[PDB]
Amino acid sequence: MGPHSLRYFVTAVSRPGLGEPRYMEVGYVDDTEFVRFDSDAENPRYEPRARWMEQEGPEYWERETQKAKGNEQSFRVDLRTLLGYYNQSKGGSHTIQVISGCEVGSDGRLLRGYQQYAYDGCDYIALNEDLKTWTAADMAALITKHKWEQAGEAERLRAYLEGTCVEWLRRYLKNGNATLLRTDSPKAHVTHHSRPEDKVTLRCWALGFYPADITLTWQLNGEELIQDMELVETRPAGDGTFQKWASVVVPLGKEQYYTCHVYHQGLPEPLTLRWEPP
Amino acid sequence: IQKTPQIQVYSRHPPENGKPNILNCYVTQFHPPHIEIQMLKNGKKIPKVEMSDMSFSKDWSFYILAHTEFTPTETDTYACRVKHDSMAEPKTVYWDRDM
Amino acid sequence: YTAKYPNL
Repeated sequence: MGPHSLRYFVTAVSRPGLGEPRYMEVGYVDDTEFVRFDSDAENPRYEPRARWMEQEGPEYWERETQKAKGNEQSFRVDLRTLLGYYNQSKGGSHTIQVISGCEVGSDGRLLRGYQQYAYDGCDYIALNEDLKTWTAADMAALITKHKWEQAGEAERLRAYLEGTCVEWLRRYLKNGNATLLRTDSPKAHVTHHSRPEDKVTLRCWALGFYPADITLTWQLNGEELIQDMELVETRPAGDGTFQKWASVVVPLGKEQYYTCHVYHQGLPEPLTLRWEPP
Repeated sequence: IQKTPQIQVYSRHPPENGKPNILNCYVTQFHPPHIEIQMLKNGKKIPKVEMSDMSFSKDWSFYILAHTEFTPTETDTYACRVKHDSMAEPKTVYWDRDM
Repeated sequence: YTAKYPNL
């Protein structure tokens, strides 16, 4: 069934004077956001981001909410801590992010567990693959290391990673499995555009595909044009699917010598297409 | 340190003049997370612009999708403007229907 | 579900 993973992305952003730190938690199952918490509201609560999470009843949401609110307040604390660690003004805006999660094989066994922190967009501390020892990125991160060593936390966390995490992951998997395996095949077409002189540009489009992962190639008589082929980063169409393109500059009148190749997991087989002049 | 926002401006569907569509401004690789995004039509700010929730990447950088409905014509120019601490001035990226 | 986070 392939591997799986349950991760949480957390952001704490201070904003002195201008209100309380804005705090946010996002949960992903197999890189699909499924729940989210945003502390910027009169009554903030955890909420389903996948419709299939609505099978969970009020108790589930209450328990998650309360945990998130406790984290938030706790993160508000940490932010102050870090000002001191780093001897910074009380004035500035700062950021703490966290990624932590567990990934399990198709047999439901822990394949890898992790937790990395970042301060102001820079690595701060992480949990080694051994789930027992930390790794501080800078002097300040050792205060926190030597502090989590002395309250023994690499164990308390490994518990969650091997225990709670994997269990719930499995439960979430059961529920949204149908919609998680989702695949959308790219539709491809080639467009033709002018260049100066005797060159033209051929652009191979892939649209409406999901997941994001894709590969497009250009071949001159079947031999990829690795060199100076231009592409855009894969981008959301906004409706749940993605878009990408690759282009190359070819000689005018030589367009039929090139073939575009599209590889996506949704395809019974990769697409092959060419500039079609009407 | 700060990361410089990267930007793409592009329609949801292949544009046909006269037909309703959605213009996206996809903004990535920025940090810190505070950012200001406007979409402009013919040099003048578009009022109703929706924005996805923010998220961040395995390298800590945030990303966000802004969008607005529109109906392309041959001559209307659209752009997306992003102000961000990492950049001395707001960066504008024009919509090119071939990209 | 979500974890409880240690203080820094």
